[PDB]
Amino acid sequence: STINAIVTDAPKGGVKYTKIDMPEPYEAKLKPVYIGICGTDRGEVAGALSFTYNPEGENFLVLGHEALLQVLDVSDNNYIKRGDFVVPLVRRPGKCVNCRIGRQDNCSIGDPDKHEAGITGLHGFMRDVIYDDIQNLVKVNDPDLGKIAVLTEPLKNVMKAFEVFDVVSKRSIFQNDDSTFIGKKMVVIGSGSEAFLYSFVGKDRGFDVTMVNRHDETENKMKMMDDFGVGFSNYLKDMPDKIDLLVDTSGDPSTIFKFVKKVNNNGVVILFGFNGKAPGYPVNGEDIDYIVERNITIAGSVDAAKIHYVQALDSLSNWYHRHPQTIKDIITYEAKPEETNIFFQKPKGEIKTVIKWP
Amino acid sequence: STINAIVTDAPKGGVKYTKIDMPEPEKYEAKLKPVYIGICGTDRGEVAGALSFTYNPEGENFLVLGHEALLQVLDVSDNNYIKRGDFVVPLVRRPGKCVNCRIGRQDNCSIGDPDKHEAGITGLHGFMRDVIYDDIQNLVKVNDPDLGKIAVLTEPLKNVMKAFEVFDVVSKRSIFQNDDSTFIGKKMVVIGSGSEAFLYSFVGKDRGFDVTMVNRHDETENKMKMMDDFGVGFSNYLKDMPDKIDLLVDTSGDPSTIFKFVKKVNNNGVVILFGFNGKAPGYPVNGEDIDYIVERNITIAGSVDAAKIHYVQALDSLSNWYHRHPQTIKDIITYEAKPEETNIFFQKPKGEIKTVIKWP
Amino acid sequence: STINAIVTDAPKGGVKYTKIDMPEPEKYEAKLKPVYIGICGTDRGEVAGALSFTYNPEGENFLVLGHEALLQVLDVSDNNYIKRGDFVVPLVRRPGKCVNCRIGRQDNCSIGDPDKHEAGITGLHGFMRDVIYDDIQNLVKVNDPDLGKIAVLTEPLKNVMKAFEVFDVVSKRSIFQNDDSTFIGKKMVVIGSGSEAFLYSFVGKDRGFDVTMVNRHDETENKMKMMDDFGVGFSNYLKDMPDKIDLLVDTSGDPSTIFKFVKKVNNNGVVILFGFNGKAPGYPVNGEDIDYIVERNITIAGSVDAAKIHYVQALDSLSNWYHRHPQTIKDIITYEAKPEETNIFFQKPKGEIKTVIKWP
Amino acid sequence: STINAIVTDAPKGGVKYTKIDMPEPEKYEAKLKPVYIGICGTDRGEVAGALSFTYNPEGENFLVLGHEALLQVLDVSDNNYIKRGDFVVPLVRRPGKCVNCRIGRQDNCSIGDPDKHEAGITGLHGFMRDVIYDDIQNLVKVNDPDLGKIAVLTEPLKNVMKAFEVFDVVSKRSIFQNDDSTFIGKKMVVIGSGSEAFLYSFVGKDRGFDVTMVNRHDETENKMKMMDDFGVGFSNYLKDMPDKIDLLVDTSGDPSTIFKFVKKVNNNGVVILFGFNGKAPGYPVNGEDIDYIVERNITIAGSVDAAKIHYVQALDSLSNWYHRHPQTIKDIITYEAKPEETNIFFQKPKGEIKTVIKWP
Ligand SMILES: NC(=O)c1ccc[n+]([C@@H]2O[C@H](COP(=O)([O-])OP(=O)(O)OC[C@H]3O[C@@H](n4cnc5c(N)ncnc54)[C@H](OP(=O)(O)O)[C@@H]3O)[C@@H](O)[C@H]2O)c1
Ligand SMILES: NC(=O)c1ccc[n+]([C@@H]2O[C@H](COP(=O)([O-])OP(=O)(O)OC[C@H]3O[C@@H](n4cnc5c(N)ncnc54)[C@H](OP(=O)(O)O)[C@@H]3O)[C@@H](O)[C@H]2O)c1
Ligand SMILES: NC(=O)c1ccc[n+]([C@@H]2O[C@H](COP(=O)([O-])OP(=O)(O)OC[C@H]3O[C@@H](n4cnc5c(N)ncnc54)[C@H](OP(=O)(O)O)[C@@H]3O)[C@@H](O)[C@H]2O)c1
Ligand SMILES: NC(=O)c1ccc[n+]([C@@H]2O[C@H](COP(=O)([O-])OP(=O)(O)OC[C@H]3O[C@@H](n4cnc5c(N)ncnc54)[C@H](OP(=O)(O)O)[C@@H]3O)[C@@H](O)[C@H]2O)c1
Ligand SMILES: [Zn+2]
Ligand SMILES: [Zn+2]
Ligand SMILES: [Zn+2]
Ligand SMILES: [Zn+2]
Repeated sequence: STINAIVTDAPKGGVKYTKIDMPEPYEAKLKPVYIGICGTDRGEVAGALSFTYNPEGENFLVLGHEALLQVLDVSDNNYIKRGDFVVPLVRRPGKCVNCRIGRQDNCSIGDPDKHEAGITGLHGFMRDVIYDDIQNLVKVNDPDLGKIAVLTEPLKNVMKAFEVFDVVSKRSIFQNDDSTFIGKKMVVIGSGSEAFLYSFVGKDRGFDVTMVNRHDETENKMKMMDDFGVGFSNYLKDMPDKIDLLVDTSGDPSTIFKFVKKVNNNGVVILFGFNGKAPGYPVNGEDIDYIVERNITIAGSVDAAKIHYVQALDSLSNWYHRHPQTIKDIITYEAKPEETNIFFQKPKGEIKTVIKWP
Repeated sequence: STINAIVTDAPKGGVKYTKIDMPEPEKYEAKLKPVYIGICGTDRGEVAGALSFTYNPEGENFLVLGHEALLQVLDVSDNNYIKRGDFVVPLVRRPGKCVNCRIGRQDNCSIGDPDKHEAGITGLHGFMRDVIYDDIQNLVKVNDPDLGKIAVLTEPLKNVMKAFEVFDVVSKRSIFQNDDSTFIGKKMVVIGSGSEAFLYSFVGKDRGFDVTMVNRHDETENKMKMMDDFGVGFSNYLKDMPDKIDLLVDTSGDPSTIFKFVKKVNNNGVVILFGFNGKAPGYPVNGEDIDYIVERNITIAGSVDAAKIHYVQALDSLSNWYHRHPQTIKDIITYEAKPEETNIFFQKPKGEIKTVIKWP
Repeated sequence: STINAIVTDAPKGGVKYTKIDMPEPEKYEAKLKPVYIGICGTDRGEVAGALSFTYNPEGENFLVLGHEALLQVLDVSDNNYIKRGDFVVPLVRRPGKCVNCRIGRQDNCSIGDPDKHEAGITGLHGFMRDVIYDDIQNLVKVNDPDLGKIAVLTEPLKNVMKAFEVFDVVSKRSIFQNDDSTFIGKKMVVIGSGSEAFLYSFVGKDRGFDVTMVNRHDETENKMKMMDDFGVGFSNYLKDMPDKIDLLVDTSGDPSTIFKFVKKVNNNGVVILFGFNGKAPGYPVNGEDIDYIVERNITIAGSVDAAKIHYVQALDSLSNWYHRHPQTIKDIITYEAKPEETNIFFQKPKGEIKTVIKWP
Repeated sequence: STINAIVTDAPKGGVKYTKIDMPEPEKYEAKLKPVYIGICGTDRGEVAGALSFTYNPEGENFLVLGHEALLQVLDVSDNNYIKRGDFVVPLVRRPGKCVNCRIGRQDNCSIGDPDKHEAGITGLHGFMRDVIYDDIQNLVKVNDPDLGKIAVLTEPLKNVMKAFEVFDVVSKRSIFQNDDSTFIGKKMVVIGSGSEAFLYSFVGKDRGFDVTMVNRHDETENKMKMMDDFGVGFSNYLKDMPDKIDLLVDTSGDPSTIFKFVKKVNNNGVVILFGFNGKAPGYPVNGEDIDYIVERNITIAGSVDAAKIHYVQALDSLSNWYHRHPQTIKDIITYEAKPEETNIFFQKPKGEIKTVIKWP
């Protein structure tokens, strides 16, 4: 069958909205409503990522992994039906001990055990028709969420990261002697989509949060943060210290390690940003000593499990029913598929750009 | 009252064996003398003026050295745990008031200095002196009569036990084990081949890991045969770099070496930073090294000191080891100095693994 | 100062809405009044003289009732957290000195009474009185101005939050989730249809469970609309006994009902014991009942009270629930009685879920 | 081909030492013979026909008995772990397909029969036969050569090691330790005085508990002496019941003894249900018993079987125990039988702790 789709030739690069031949084999058939894009989609189009590739036999890869889909047809089951809106899983499991319990996000082997829709050998979701198995679909249960549900994928990564935070913070009593997180200080390096999502969950877990960047911020972003009780600071003018939770979305060694030197005893550092091109920063013996004497834990986190998608939907609902303006304002452009230039340049004031599908 | 003691002037430096005046409380829970006291690089750095965070106890102009002690009880008030003549290992770190210190987890102090303090290091006299008074709660009883001087290894080993606790905690972030539930075939690499590295390596094997110590030069045949007695491999890494590492521990304190081995860590791997050296040269960590850590769900954890429970675990291990491999355990202690030989704080004996002081 | 307060004579019984002398205490940080106060079986059990463990404060001959409180700050010394006028829920359980109380986890007190004490229950005055003195630490600020009277539900919800904490701890003994990592179709059964049941059921739902409340009789259609509204089922187990349970929470305190539901619990099931009734008759647990528990690796966990942090989460859940289902959450508070109406303590408003007192 | 075996007709019962055909399957990784095989209450139950969940392997009329085994490798495919002549302990429980089985945690099978199977008990042949074929992954290598026959205690001891893992998981709900981080003075009581109670106590002591076994009659001086060597106490609870219990382990399966000891358990106390007996009579549990559990945040966890890692842990402890107290470990083995003495399944030669079969 012939259908419309946004494809790349991974890892060589390029993007075209075009026609392709997708035949059927499956438990469910779906179509897109919205599909977000992130740095990775752009990295794929730029040919900056060596780990991506087309599915076996084929010479293109359908882009798109941040999806909100609609069930057109479905097998016989007690969980979803025609008309239901769903978020598909990006990462699908291999055979390892972690994959086989639904924690492909903690895949013990890496590629080629696990695979990612739109990224590694699995067609993405920017195409008219999509076949899948029921278990790779997560039901949206809040009817008022609508398009905001497209933020699930970016948000699940945050929920897994926070899982990892909950795990490693058990090495000591991380809380105050009154049992709470009151006055505990979170700092998020960066002020884009992911940082925004980190900051909001942080707020829900009870931290005082403060996003940060190497420049002032738009009045758009500034107001959003205030709406969620989230501070901001240009670190070139006012450097925070005494940090209990450091989360990095920059990927820049120089910036990560300068903030690490502000981390409190028993502080946790979450590394989350890719930046393969970031310049090297010289980590010295004094830096190591600082980490050791303070029992600091630095943890890299990638992707997440199905359960985290569920958690993410629930949080989007709650935040939507309390600050709907600010949540809507996360999405900063909605785009036609033909508008393939969004993969090459960042619109003005972008936070999250999405593609509205016809 | 007047006693002999080995002292310094922290943080300035220097060392001397000498007479000093110390209080002689009539009221105390326990009164002890030292039998053996270990030295480590912190002692040597104290004495060389290399450590700036060390200080003398309030209103005093010396600091008695020594935090690795094996002591004997001279006298003690009625209690259910220890009595005159028993051997004990004293806690180094003493609790402040924070949430962690109040539960006996000062090793995880939330403030740092000056909430917690360490014997012979920060604001509290150490154990190289004729007489020592303490509370019972701060003493760990050696329950193995056969251990003798081996028990002086309790302090450097408890650091290892806490570090492995850190490992147990953080490795709960995914299934670390094989699909048969075990650690069989999991690979531990320990940067360094000194006494801390030996102790890490041995606990590693007890935990079921395949273990290899590594250094930037070949090792003595004695060390080699020690490693070989315990099933521990060695590798001069300039001739063959270990790869595919599940648990990596560093005792060097050296960035270049740390980050070089990080790049060989598997998915879900754990890196423990334990060593430190403030003089260590910088190493450029780039975006590529960050990504590597991220995409692998790697955890990098600093670990310092340990809790009293780790002292008990340490003693149990030293005893298990000694009753299996008595010789190689004895060979950890490579020199028994007298307190007059204060040059051991300056010059390392030849073939040093662990040097100790046999107190008069 | 003379003030209005409803009091009792712990443990013996009875209640008056009367004046009492409430002096200004020697040291305190905040002065407060009540806005609303919830009531539960325990208050009704104190009035009936049905609790041997309660007692009046030291020296005094009366106990102010009321532990389920919403309060307003009349005055408070300057701090970063609360201002005059703010609304707060006060902690019921106050810390002693054990290793758990000193960290803010007096809910897990290691000693029991007299280490911890509970406002309105165990040597401490409850909140049904015109003026209240307290420290800031023991107050939980409402940060959602929309919540209003719903915030008086924080106390009963707090207990449920702790219990889900206990479930998250003990359920780590094995993989409780499906092989997709979720709880989809895991079955929670709650014994009971009272206020605590509903609160368990709603949290159950936020955790991903399929939830069914149960009882030995049908339920009023106000209850069935609330249930249906949150997606919670109901079943009368005399006509339809649920089977195959993954999480069983009892709010009844009735042995025989407990142990008959335990026999429907699956491998790796968790049983939370929460409700209590000292009057309930004995069910004869036999060799098989135990065998059933053992072979399935079931965990039966008793849970009492909660920590401050759980008050904070309780308040956050109510906020979420209120902005999603404002009417069903409002529908929980079935009566706003007056201090004067000291009959509530004795009789139950017809089809009560939660009875509150609007304080003048 | 023809081999000797001891067999039952599960679940009917009976026992016989006889000849069976054992074909050499097409492909296998390992061929083994038994050296020693232990017997437990389960074997006696099987033979007695008292266990209705037991069954022969599909389309066979008999079931080879025996799950506590120590075997030697006759032949194995080349691999890096074991080789011919190596001694091993084979896994009793073999995995099915559920989320726990597939990660090597069949001991926590989410389904039970017939997902998981158990050698000698459920549809898989046991170890009392001349020849046994297995896969490597299912064998746990004995690394200490001095152990000898003592290594046959692995299987009963791995049950204990998993139950201590359950304890470690559940006791995270609060601070279970003293405020010095230790288990000093924490009280362990173990109901029963048989093989399992002894191994529970020894582990108990290694974890730092004060341990007391209890039974409802005095014990032979063989047993008492052994307790004494490991610093474990005993009490006939008819005469004297321990109180103030922090960890309670039951090996009786008897409700009345269980619940009577539950009412001695401290706040944050843990109870392990492990013993089972379907013939044990009912004992009334009332509202006030439930209430006692609730108010103390007690946890009651049933535990069955263990994972492969727990077999490896068991072997490590048996070594540690053997090099400290060789004579006393040997004494746990109280009778060595020849295969023709099938009497041991019906009558337990008195003074019994562990009866074993030496395979000729
Ligand atoms: N680990 C995972 O599972 C996973 C999954 C998806 C994406 N990611 C990564 O997560 C990162 C963040 O996602 P995103 O969608 O938020 O990306 P984004 O929208 O491009 O935002 C990146 C943020 O980092 C800021 N930044 C760059 N250099 C900085 C510095 N020196 N100091 C402070 N801030 C700095 C950027 O600011 P300006 O734009 O204002 O310069 C921007 O705010 C991306 O790098 C992506 O690689 C990770
Ligand atoms: N966190 C804590 O609780 C704690 C407590 C005490 C001490 N420490 C630290 O732990 C470290 C080790 O303790 P230790 O007593 O075992 O001291 P040590 O014997 O001096 O150990 C240092 C080891 O590291 C080796 N090394 C140095 N640079 C290296 C490199 N680039 N590559 C590989 N190996 C290298 C040394 O070899 P050579 O001798 O051949 O150069 C030596 O084997 C010290 O740094 C100390 O500062 C930490
Ligand atoms: N652990 C703690 O920290 C804590 C704190 C506060 C309260 N509690 C206990 O929590 C329990 C519930 O609190 P609550 O405020 O919800 O009181 P509640 O409204 O009385 O709830 C009790 C529920 O149990 C039902 N029930 C009684 N007997 C039953 C049986 N045999 N089978 C099935 N269901 C039965 C009742 O139904 P009917 O009304 O139809 O009889 C009622 O729905 C009380 O026992 C209280 O003592 C515990
Ligand atoms: N994974 C599991 O959950 C698992 C695995 C294997 C075995 N088991 C069970 O674990 C138990 C122990 O194993 P074992 O091999 O040690 O069996 P065992 O030697 O028969 O031990 C049972 C002990 O309980 C004592 N006893 C019986 N009734 C008692 C009572 N009312 N009060 C106090 N003590 C009482 C017995 O005393 P006398 O012998 O002097 O009567 C004996 O010491 C058995 O019940 C068996 O069913 C469980
Ligand atoms: Zn995998
Ligand atoms: Zn502290
Ligand atoms: Zn307490
Ligand atoms: Zn299974």
